[PDB]
Parts: sequence; C-alpha cells; structure tokens
Amino acid sequence: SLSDKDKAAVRALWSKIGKSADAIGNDALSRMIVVYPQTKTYFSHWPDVTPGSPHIKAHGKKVMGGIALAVSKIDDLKTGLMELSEQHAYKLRVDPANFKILNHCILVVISTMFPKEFTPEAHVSLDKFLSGVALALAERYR
Amino acid sequence: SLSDKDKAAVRALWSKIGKSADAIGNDALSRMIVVYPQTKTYFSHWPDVTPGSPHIKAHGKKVMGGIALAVSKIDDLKTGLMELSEQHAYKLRVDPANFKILNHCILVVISTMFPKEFTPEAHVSLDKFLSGVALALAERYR
Amino acid sequence: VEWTDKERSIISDIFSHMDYDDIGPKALSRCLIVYPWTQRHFSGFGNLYNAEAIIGNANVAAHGIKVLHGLDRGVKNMDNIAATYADLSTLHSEKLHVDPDNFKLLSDCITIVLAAKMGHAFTAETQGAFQKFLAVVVSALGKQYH
Amino acid sequence: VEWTDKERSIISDIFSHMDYDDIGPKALSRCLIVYPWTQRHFSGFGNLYNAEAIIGNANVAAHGIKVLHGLDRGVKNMDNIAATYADLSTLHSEKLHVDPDNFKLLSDCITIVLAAKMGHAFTAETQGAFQKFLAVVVSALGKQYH
Ligand code: HEM
Ligand code: HEM
Ligand code: HEM
Ligand code: HEM
Repeated sequence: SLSDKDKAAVRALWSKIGKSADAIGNDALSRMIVVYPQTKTYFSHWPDVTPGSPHIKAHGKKVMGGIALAVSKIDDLKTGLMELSEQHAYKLRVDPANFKILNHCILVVISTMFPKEFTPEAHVSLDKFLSGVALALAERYR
Repeated sequence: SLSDKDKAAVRALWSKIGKSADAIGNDALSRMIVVYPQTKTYFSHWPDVTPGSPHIKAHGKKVMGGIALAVSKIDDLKTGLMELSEQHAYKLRVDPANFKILNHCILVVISTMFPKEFTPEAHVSLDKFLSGVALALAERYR
Repeated sequence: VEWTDKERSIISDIFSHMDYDDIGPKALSRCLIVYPWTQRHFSGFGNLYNAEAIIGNANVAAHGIKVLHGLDRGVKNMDNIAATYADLSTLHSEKLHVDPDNFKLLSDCITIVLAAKMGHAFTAETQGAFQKFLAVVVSALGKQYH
Repeated sequence: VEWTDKERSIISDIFSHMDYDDIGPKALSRCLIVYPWTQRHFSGFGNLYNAEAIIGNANVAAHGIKVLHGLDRGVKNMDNIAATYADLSTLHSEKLHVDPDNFKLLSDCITIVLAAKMGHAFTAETQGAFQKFLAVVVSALGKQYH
C-alpha cells in the first residue's frame, strides 16, 4: 500500500506529466494491442482494432482519464474506482491479467515521453500505485 | 477486498479444518519445493529439504500458525501481519511471486484433506484471503 | 519439454482412472465461480446468476467434459502437444475470443478438483507431473493468438 | 524457435546502437530500486539503503554490463538460445541460488531503461521484438532450477 512517500511522488510526476494523458493512452493502448495481441479479444466488436485507431485513440483518453481520477482518489482507490471496477467486471468481465499488461505498457510510454522525470524512485512509487489501481479494479470481480 | 461473506466463509472453513493445520503445512510446504524446486534457493540452508524432512514437518507448523494469525487479523491483514512482512520482505528477501505458489499448494492440500468442506464457495473466499495475505505480507518490500 | 518415464507413467495413469464425465463439470463449474470473469465466454446459459446455478448448468458440464477429452490427445501425443492443439488454439482465439490467461485458471481448478478426488494418492510427485503436463497444454492452447 | 525476419533485424538494430556502459548499470540500478528483493545477491556492495548510492555503486555497474554483454551471446545464437545459456542458467541456480522470477523484473527494467533512450524510436513493434527476445532467453536462464 502507498506510503506518503509514494502518494507524494505519484502526484508530482503526474503533476509533471499529467498534461500528456491523452497521448500516453493512445501510445500505451497501441502498444498493448500490438505487443500483446491476446488483448485484442476485448475489442472484437470494434470496427477495426488497428493500431492507434481513433476509437483506440479516444479510448486512451478514457483509460488515461481513469489514471488522473485514480491520482486524486489515490488516498483510497477501492472507494475511488468502484464504477470502473463495475464496468470492467460485471459488464466486461475483463481478466485481471491485462491490467498488469496495460500497467507495464503505461510505464514504457511515460518512460519514452519523460526519461528525465521518470526516475527510478518515481518508478517504484508509480509502480506500487498502478498495482493498487490494478487491485481496486478487481474489487468487484468475485 | 474481503467481504463480510468472504470473511465468514474463511472463518467457517478455518473452524472445521484448523484442527489439522500442522498436518496441512507439512505437505503444502512439501509440495512447493517439489513442484517448484526453484523455491529451494531459500530453504537450501536447511539440513533437510526432502518431504519427510523434520525441518519441513516443523516449518509447515509455522506457516499455518501464521495463517492461524491471519485469520485472526482478517479485518486488518496489513497490520496483523507486519512482523511477518518485514521478515519475509526485509530479512529473507523472498520474492512476492513465491507467495502465489505455496497458496496454490495450500489450496490443494486443503482440497485433498477436506474435499467436502472445501466448497467452490469456500474456495473463492479462501483464495481472495490468500492473496489478501500475500498483499499484507508484501507491505515491507518497497 | 522432455518427459521422464515416470512422468509419462504418472500422467497415463491419472487420465485413465480419471472419470472424465465427473471431474469435467466439477472443475469448469469451480472455475466460473472462483474466477467469474471466465463466465464471460459462457454467455447464453440461462441460469448462472449464483454459483449453484453454474454448478447445475448443462452447458458447463459439456465443455467441462469436452475439455478432459481434449487432453487425451495430449496424453496420446505427449511430445507433439504444440501441433496437437493447433486448431484448438485458433478456435478459442479468433472465434471463441478466449483469454489465454483463462487457461492457467482452469488448469489450477482441474488440479484442485482432482486432488479432492484423489486424496492422499495425489502425492506431491503426482502433482508435479500433472501440472507440468497441464502447463505444456496451456501454453500451446494460447499459441495462435495473433 | 520461430523468428520472423523483421524481428531479427530489430534485435540487431537495437543491439548495435546500445551503450552497454550506460544502460546496463542503469537497468540493474532500477531493478534493485524497483524490486528491492532482488538486492539479496547484491547486498554488501555499498549502502543499499540508498538509490543515489546504488545508482553509483561500482559493484552494481559492473554486473549490469555482464548482464548486457551476456544477452549479446544470445543475440548471435538466435536459434539455439537455450544451449547457449544453459551454463549461465545452471550457474545462477546452483551457484548463487537466484530466484528466476528475478530474471523477470530485471528484463522489465531493461526494457524500460532501453525505452528511455530510444525514446520515440522504441516502437510498439520494437517493444514486441525486444520483449519476446528477453522472454525467450528467460526460460533459458531459469531452465536448470531443479
Ligand atoms: C488503468 C486501467 C484502466 C482504466 C483507468 C480504464 C478506464 C476505462 C474507462 C474510463 C472506460 C469507459 C469510458 C466511457 O465510456 O466513458 C473503459 C472501458 C473499457 N475498457 Fe478500460 N480501463 C482500464 C483497463 C482496461 C484494460 C486493461 C482493458 C483491456 C484488456 C480495458 C478494456 C476496456 C473495454 C473493453 C471497455 C468498454 C468499451 C470497449 O472497449 O468497447 N480497460 N475503461
Ligand atoms: C502463505 C504465505 C506465508 C506465510 C503465512 C509464511 C509464514 C512464515 C512463518 C510463520 C515463518 C516463521 C519465522 C519466524 O517468525 O520466526 C516463516 C519463515 C520463513 N518463510 Fe514463510 N511464509 C509465507 C510465505 C513464504 C514463501 C512463499 C517463502 C519462500 C518460498 C517463505 C520463506 C520463508 C523462510 C525461508 C523462512 C525462514 C525459516 C527459518 O527460520 O529457517 N515464506 N514464514
Ligand atoms: C483446458 C482448456 C480448454 C480446452 C482443452 C478446451 C476445449 C474446447 C473444445 C475442444 C471446444 C469445442 C468447440 C465448441 O464447443 O464449439 C470448446 C468449446 C468452447 N470453449 Fe473451450 N477449452 C478450454 C478452455 C476454455 C476456457 C477457459 C474458456 C472460457 C472461459 C473456453 C470457452 C469455450 C467456449 C465459449 C466454447 C464454445 C462451445 C459451443 O459453442 O458449443 N474454453 N472448448
Ligand atoms: C537476462 C538475465 C541474466 C543474464 C544473461 C545474466 C548474465 C550473467 C553473467 C554473464 C554473469 C557472469 C559470470 C561470472 O562472472 O562468473 C552473471 C553472474 C551473476 N549473476 Fe547474472 N545475469 C542475469 C540475471 C541475473 C539476475 C536477475 C540475478 C539476481 C540478482 C543475477 C545474479 C548473478 C550473480 C549473483 C552473479 C555472480 C557474479 C560473479 O561472481 O561473477 N543474474 N550473470
């Protein structure tokens, strides 16, 4: 669980980076569909899950959109993400697998976009943070 | 996170089965290094490492104590388990990936030993509690 | 991978005394409940509201039995596993949209439900063989997800 | 072992431009910082109660490069990586008793440090390529954990 060290660094970073949120999700979501083809499973209904399709694009808004949300609700993500834990559960029944997938892909994007800011230290906290985010989305699974 | 129901689930089950937890931890420990010899990096300090090992008989004892503890702290695993954390995390530098495995084996020794009590309901609840425990055990890592 | 003779042995035995039509449903039933996102791929079933429905559902038994048979091919061709499940992957892939992670889940439950079924005669050594074989099948089963 | 031809080049392009003296230390540093359990094989190398020190610990700089040069040996033998690494793999286990999941964490930190250098060159395609290579070699190094 996040220290105040962690909450401290997560916010600064996203304070630093949070303005690219729409690009980070497109790129990161593109990575996912690309490097981890099995995830395409959740986009079958999508007219075409091509890389960085705008629908993909727009959707990375939403994704990254949920990260900012998680930022502010950082002090407690359980409460914080139950609507998304509801969508991504009873509606989509998304395997918890892919959250860590996405989560890894997000750290890579940010990494590419902000090598100066994404220090090690700002990695472990952002790392630990996404995991709590991963776990709060699981809240409504079972 | 654990529910009122899950908590009842895992306390019912521990009521029926806890009488043989010594018994349960010997084999669950026995099975971990057999089925997953890679975990032997750790207990290779042991004078005896094969199932049959009185060292293994003795330590399995311990692990289910610990799981006796955790059932007693189920409403607050992080706090209940901080001494166990810091040991496995700080001192013993176990890898969190390894908690997943002994629970697997714990999940399987229980089913052999308590088929009729180990409902699918009992299971989904003990399983959440076991990661639940893994999470508490991992508080002291980074 | 390679197989000791014992592994070969242990595995042959397991599937032979196994009661394909009984452990099938049990393990697939148990998966849907413990890992409810795996009810995804079991849409139109009619009554999967609570657990007990799942359990008493015909369209779960089928597949759950379906599944044990499908490993007979892998017990049959221990060393052509990959080729063996080739079309089965693509199936689950491009049509069934089965998440690959779903495979290990079901593996884990077949094991728990069998361990209950086998009691003490589900030795550690038997588990190693059973899980190693199921692994190889799982991997192969997620292999043509492009 | 299947290797498309674009894959080959990518891992070739990548392994051509990459500064083993820079990267390497950086990638072992982050994994010791981001996954502090892996430090159990690099404890007494200096105050590991410190990022800035760890970063700038000699001991750590060095093995990181060994790591990257070590991954080089497999960048040539792209069709027999196992046999390549089997020694190194038989080493890390019996010798230093390393947790082969640790090989997971470090590859990640590599893949993430690498990313920070290529920046916008590190395509999704480039990530896959790079990542599947890392994967493949990883079974190899945990292979003789027995
Ligand atoms: C950081 C974790 C995630 C966040 C913050 C997030 C956020 C969101 C949001 C905000 C929406 C709906 C927005 C709206 O319609 O207003 C959504 C829907 C959706 N998300 Fe995510 N998501 C996450 C993880 C994932 C992952 C890992 C997958 C794929 C494996 C995924 C697949 C979907 C799907 C399938 C939908 C429904 C619509 C569609 O894609 O057709 N989500 N998510
Ligand atoms: C289910 C999660 C776990 C529980 C409840 C648990 C419990 C315990 C307990 C009660 C002790 C006794 C030490 C003491 O307090 O004096 C212990 C020690 C130890 N644990 Fe675990 N443990 C867990 C997971 C693991 C795993 C997965 C590993 C490695 C694969 C591990 C490795 C060790 C080692 C090496 C020791 C020290 C034994 C000695 O004193 O020689 N633990 N653990
Ligand atoms: C050991 C792993 C598995 C094996 C060997 C296996 C095998 C099979 C086979 C051979 C079929 C026949 C095709 C058909 O019924 O149309 C089938 C059907 C199917 N399987 Fe799997 N399966 C496995 C795991 C899964 C999992 C984990 C899921 C999703 C949770 C899944 C979802 C389905 C679905 C939706 C059908 C379609 C049945 C129908 O439409 O009649 N399978 N399975
Ligand atoms: C891609 C994965 C890795 C590769 C290719 C690799 C490669 C190497 C190489 C080339 C050596 C030098 C052998 C020698 O100097 O005798 C070495 C030694 C060593 N490796 Fe790594 N390594 C990897 C990951 C790891 C990890 C994750 C750990 C755990 C922290 C680790 C622990 C060690 C240790 C403790 C040594 C001993 C150094 C010595 O005494 O020379 N390795 N490895």
